[PDB]
Amino acid sequence: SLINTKIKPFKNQAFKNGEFIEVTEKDTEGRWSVFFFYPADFTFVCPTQLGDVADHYEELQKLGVDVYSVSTDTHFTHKAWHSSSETIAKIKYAMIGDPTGALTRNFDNMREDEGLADRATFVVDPQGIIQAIEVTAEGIGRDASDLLRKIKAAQYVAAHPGEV
Amino acid sequence: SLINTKIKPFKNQAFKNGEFIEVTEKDTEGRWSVFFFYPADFTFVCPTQLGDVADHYEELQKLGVDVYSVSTDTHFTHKAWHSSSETIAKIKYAMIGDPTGALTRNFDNMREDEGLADRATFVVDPQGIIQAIEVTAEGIGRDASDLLRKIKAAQYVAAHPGE
Amino acid sequence: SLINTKIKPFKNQAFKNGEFIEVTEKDTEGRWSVFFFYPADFTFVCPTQLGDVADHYEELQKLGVDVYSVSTDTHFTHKAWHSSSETIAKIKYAMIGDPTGALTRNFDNMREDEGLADRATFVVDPQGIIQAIEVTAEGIGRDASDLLRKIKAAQYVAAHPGEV
Amino acid sequence: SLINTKIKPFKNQAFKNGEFIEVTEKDTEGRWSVFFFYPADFTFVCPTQLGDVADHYEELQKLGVDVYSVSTDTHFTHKAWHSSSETIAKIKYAMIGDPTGALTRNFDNMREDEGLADRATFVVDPQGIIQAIEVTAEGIGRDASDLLRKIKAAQYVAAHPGEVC
Amino acid sequence: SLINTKIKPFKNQAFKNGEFIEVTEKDTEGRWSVFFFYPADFTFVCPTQLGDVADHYEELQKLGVDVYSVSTDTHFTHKAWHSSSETIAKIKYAMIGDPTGALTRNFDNMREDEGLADRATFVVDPQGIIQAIEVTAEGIGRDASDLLRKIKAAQYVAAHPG
Ligand SMILES: [Cl-]
Ligand SMILES: [Cl-]
Ligand SMILES: [Cl-]
Ligand SMILES: [Cl-]
Ligand SMILES: [Cl-]
Ligand SMILES: [K+]
Ligand SMILES: [K+]
Ligand SMILES: [K+]
Ligand code: NA
Repeated sequence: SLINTKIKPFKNQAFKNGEFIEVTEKDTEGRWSVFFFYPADFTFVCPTQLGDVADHYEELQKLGVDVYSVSTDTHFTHKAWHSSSETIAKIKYAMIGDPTGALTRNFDNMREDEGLADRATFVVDPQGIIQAIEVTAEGIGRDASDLLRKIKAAQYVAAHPGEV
Repeated sequence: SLINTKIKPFKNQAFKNGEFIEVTEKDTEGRWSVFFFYPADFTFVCPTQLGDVADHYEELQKLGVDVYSVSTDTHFTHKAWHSSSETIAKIKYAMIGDPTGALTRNFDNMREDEGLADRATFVVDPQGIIQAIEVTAEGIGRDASDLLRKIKAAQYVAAHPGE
Repeated sequence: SLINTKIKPFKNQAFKNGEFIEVTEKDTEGRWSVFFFYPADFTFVCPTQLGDVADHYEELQKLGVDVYSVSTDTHFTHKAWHSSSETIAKIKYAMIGDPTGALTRNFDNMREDEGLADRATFVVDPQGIIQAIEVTAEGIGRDASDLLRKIKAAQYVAAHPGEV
Repeated sequence: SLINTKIKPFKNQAFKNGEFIEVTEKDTEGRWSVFFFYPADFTFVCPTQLGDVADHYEELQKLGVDVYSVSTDTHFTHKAWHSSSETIAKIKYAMIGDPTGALTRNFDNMREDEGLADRATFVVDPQGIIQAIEVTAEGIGRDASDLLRKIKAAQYVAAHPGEVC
Repeated sequence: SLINTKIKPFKNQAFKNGEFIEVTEKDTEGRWSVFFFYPADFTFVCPTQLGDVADHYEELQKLGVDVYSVSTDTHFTHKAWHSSSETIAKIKYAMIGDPTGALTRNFDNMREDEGLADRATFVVDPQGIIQAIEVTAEGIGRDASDLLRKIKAAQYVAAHPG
């Protein structure tokens, strides 16, 4: 896996709370980040995983954690999904579009025969180092509460080296 | 250009008139086909170009011509766009999703730095041979009635070799 | 296709209005240009296509658009054709000869088995960028009216970034 | 990642309930499997993690799930750790030795500059397909109850595909 | 040079006395052939050399010699040049069009940076063997009577070894 490696440079458009923005690796420097990949917009399972992160987003932000969801759809499509779905409408974090697949390939997370990212979550520290990875097949679900736990533990170890 | 070359094999998912189907090169064999590429769903310009073609679709179907629109979006996204845009809702031809880019690259039509297809139309005859190509940059616009003229001309020449 | 790519340097002889001239990419810099390729002089279909563009040439010039017709014949052959055909005699734009096939290959438009150019039209903006392309098989025909519409729309969006 | 790929063949010695045994991919066929990698025996953090899985092992076995822990130590070393640590002593699942690192590298899970496996857990279905992956850095810890939840969810979607809530 | 080598196969359209024909290597087999290359139709200098050859054409025909002029112009252009120029109009042999340059390149006679053949004449015997080569720069002429000299000689040595 990519554990304990540094994230690679990237530049992507995103939809975030009603506007289009550009995100690059420079935006992650000095911050905690979650990169939350999923296969496709306008599908039936993904929203509740994304929705579960949205439910925890206020707490994450208090911990100084930025959240970026990523699929190979465009930011135009994310904006439409956000208007049309009430689960997605509660997302206030950045929804990155990755239609070249470059961000997804940076995280070695592309299904090449489908052109879609796998269901993978990466926790990245202020120095750009991947501290946790979770990947699941369809239907197995990613629990945002267990994600919060890992982030708090990763922040703890960073602040107090030499104990778990 | 790809003019007078044979189209390449492909297999894609599509949204067509309320259902999801698979489209391959074998469905084009023995028919006239239009492959109408565009950059992205849920943008502002593309729909009236696609809608133009939809207006002419009954006539095209009378001439034995199938229409396939293509972008690197998914068929899921095409279905959503079709339910949200009054213009896209008119479309009764297949909307192919090409998220791997393979179909777009077959037609040498990928903007690689963007992962989107360029605005290109290809007219393909029942033997798979590309008989007309049109490509435009943003803002310039494709005229569906010029497309029909070219299709009719292509069919005439097919039916009156040497003239 | 070559859409949104920059034209390549070239140097060719041309017949224009009784004179032999040299055309290079420098003549296209800062101008709109139409490169109108065709297979062969002294054939029977091509004159109509070329004559139709000639009919629009006054207006194209008014709009700051130069026209170059191109085949793999020589500029000598173009001069003769201009004397013999009254449709070709209408032509006041440059008729480029491309016997090395180099200009035709710059535009990826050679039928290599015949040594003749395919029936292709390229619109090139003042920065040398290809903004529109049309290629047709024998007998289908290019409509100069649609060409004129396309040039006007390309000029419009150059002048009004974002809009139509 | 390796998600949705088939596990590669392997053959390794292991210590399990007072015996040395051989384990290969054939032993995993037709069963749910958990491959629990950790860096090194006779260290201080690892055993609480192995112990947590040990606590949940009876429940895992009633779900038809086999557990294999893996480090690049030998099976001899596992046997000795099992005699010396009261925490490791409660392990009843197989402790696989991977001194060549081949089982670790099959799962793309080697820290090459240390020759130790990273802290990764893989859930493998009865067809050999990897259905869940978790990897953590030191100190972050792996929650065996969250593992059990994922295993039940994977069993559920296997039994009832395309079902949607 | 290509002397004493066998010509390569080719397939070209030509204009010959009011009509269009295909010429291939097969049409030279069993016959003597002259391939007369020139740079371009509808220029000033070339017609006299082609004319010079035209004058001697019935004589050649009675020696068993087929004539083929070649430029990288098309046969459409050759037809047109025929109507336009009195000189060219008196040609009765085949004017081959070589727009792909392949026939020219078979005889290694392409000026690559112009896409035009050089001024070269090749004599080919019934077995396809090149027996005489002449190449001249612009302005220096190619005199047809010297070509008849060379051909008659070439035929002598063929029927009378040594
Ligand atoms: Cl990974
Ligand atoms: Cl093309
Ligand atoms: Cl092109
Ligand atoms: Cl992995
Ligand atoms: Cl030679
Ligand atoms: K895409
Ligand atoms: K030529
Ligand atoms: K070791
Ligand atoms: Na994959």
